[PDB]
Amino acid sequence: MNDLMLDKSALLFGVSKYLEKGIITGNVLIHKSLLAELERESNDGLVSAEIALDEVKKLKDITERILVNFEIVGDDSKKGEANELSREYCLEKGCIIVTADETQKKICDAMGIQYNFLQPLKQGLSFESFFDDETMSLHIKEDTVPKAKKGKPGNWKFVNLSDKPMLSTDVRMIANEIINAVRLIKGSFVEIERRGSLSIQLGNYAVVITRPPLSDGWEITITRPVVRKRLEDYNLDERLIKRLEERAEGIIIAGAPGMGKTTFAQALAEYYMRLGKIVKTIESGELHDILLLSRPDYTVYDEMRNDEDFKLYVDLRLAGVGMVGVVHATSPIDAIHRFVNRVDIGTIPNILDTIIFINSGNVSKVYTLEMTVKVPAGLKEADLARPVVEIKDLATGNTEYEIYVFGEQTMIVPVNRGITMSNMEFKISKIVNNIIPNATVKYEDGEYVIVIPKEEIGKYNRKLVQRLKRLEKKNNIKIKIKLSD
Repeated sequence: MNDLMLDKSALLFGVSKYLEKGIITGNVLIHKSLLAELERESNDGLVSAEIALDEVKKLKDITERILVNFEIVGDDSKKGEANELSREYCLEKGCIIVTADETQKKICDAMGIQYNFLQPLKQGLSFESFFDDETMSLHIKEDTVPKAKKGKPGNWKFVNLSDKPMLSTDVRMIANEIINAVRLIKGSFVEIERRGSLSIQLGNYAVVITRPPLSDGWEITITRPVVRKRLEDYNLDERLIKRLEERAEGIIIAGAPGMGKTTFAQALAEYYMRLGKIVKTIESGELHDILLLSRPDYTVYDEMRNDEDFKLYVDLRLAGVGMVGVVHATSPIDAIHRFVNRVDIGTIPNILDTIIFINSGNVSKVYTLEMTVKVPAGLKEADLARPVVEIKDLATGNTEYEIYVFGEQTMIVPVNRGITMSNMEFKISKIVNNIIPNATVKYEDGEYVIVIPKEEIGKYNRKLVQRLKRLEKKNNIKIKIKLSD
C-alpha cells in the first residue's frame, strides 16, 4: 500500500474526490511545511489557501471512510519551499507525489520521483441554474441570501434567490467548485491572486471571490458577458449570419477608426457565446501560452497594430482557435497585408476567411477568402497558372482582389490593377506594332518595357516618340525602350 504525498495544487483542485472515487489509492501524507505555508497564506488573506485547508478537512473524513491513514509528516524547521521539501521527503522515503501542476510532472520526472498527475474530473457547477434570461450576474455574500441582478445595463434590480442565508462554509463550497472547474471548462484561468481577492475566468463567466481582510465576509460575484448592442441590432442579412454560424473561423473586423468596430466585435462575440462557444478577449507570449493551454473556441483580438499581434493571431489559428481580429483599415489590402507573408498562399484561408467592414456603426461590406488555382486578372500565359486566393464580395460573389506569389513576395492585387496593366500593354503595343511589328511590350518593375529588335531600330522615329510620351502623361506611367540581344 503506497504513500501518497499531496502538493498544493492537489489540495487546491479537489484531490479528496479522487480518493473517494478510487481513482488513486494509498495512505495519505501532507508535509508539515505545506500545512504551515497554507496557514500563513490564509492568515495573510489568500483565498486559495483557505480552499486548500478546507480540502485537508475533507481529506480527514474520506481517508477514514476508505480505511487509510492520514498523516502530517516531515522536518519542521528545515529551510525551504514546501514543494521542494515534499519532493525531498519522497526522494528519501519512497512516496508518490500527487499533483495537478504540469511543472511538478517535469521536475519529479527529472529527479526520479514517482508522481500521480490528477486528470481533471467532470464535476459540473451548482450555480448555473440560477441564470435566467434576464439575470446578468449572481451575488453570494456570507450570512446573506443569494441574489441575482436581473434586468439590463443601467436598469436592474437585485432579486433574492432563496429565503435562507448562506454560511461561510456554503460560500467556500461554491468557491471550491469554481476553482476545481477551472481545469475542465475551455478558456478558464486564474487571473490574479491578491490578499483577500481571487479573480477567475470560468468559461465565459467572470468570477470574483473575496474574503477578509478585503471584504467583511466571504463573497462571490459571477457575471455573464452582457452587451448593449446585440448582433441582431445590426440587421445582418441571412447569407452573412449563415456564414458566421457555419463557416467563419478566421474573421477580421475592419473600417476606419471611430466606426464602431469594437462594439461590433463584442456583439459577434456575445452571439457566439449564445450559440455555446467560449469566447475570450485580448485587449492590446504569456497570452500565447495561457490561451493555447486553455484553448477557447474564439478569441477576439482588439486592436491589432504590431507584428506581435499578427503573429499571435496566426499561431492561434494554426492551433485551431477561431479568431475575431479588429484592424483599423479602410480597404482589404490594409486589413490583411500583414498576414499574407507569414504563411503559404494555400494556408491563407486557414488563417483568414472573412473580412467585415464597419461604417458608422453598420456593416457596409463583407468579403470572403477562398483558395483556387487560376490565371490572375490581366495575365495572358496559361503556363502561369498558380495558387491564388480570391477575395470576393459576399453580396455579389464577384472577385475583387487576388492574392498570389509574384517574384518572391505575396501580393494582394485588385482585379482592377491587373486589368489596367493588361489594357495599357495593349494600348502601347498597337501603337508601337503599327510601326515596328516585331516589338514586344511588357510591364516589369514600375515600367512598360518596349523591346525593339536591333535590326529594326531605324524605324523608331520622332512621330512614334511623341505618341509614347503622350501615353506616359495621359496615363501617368513610365515607358522604357530596350534593344534585343
